[PDB]
Amino acid sequence: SVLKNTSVIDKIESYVKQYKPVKIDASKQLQVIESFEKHAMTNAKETESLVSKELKD
Amino acid sequence: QDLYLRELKDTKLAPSTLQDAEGNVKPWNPPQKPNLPELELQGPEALKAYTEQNVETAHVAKESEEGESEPIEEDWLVLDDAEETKESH
Repeated sequence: SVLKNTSVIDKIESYVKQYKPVKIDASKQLQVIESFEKHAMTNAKETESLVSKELKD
Repeated sequence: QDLYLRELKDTKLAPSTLQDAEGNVKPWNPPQKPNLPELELQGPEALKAYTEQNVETAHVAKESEEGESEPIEEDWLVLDDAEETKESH
């Protein structure tokens, strides 16, 4: 309202409203991260098996 | 008041063709109808980047890359590299 002879505020506001869905979230990673986790789980379980058997020994 | 009324309508008629009536502009020869509404309308666009910022160019965000689906080579290489450094802790 402070601007009196805008002639362009409507245009930019319409552009912003049309471009409100700028982009969706990128949830692409669903298996490679799972691969890293399964490798880490394997390493952790073999590690703790080794540790437990070593302390018992 | 003669000191008042005549100066009043003089200060009204001189910008009357300038602002109230569409008689271009009498006090100074250069035209104003095609200058501030028309030539200076792009003035903010002339000082700024025309057709580059007033359009507000929206670049779609580039898709964020990742390990590029490498479930064997990356894990094995990481394990081997950690094994190299584990002997020198």
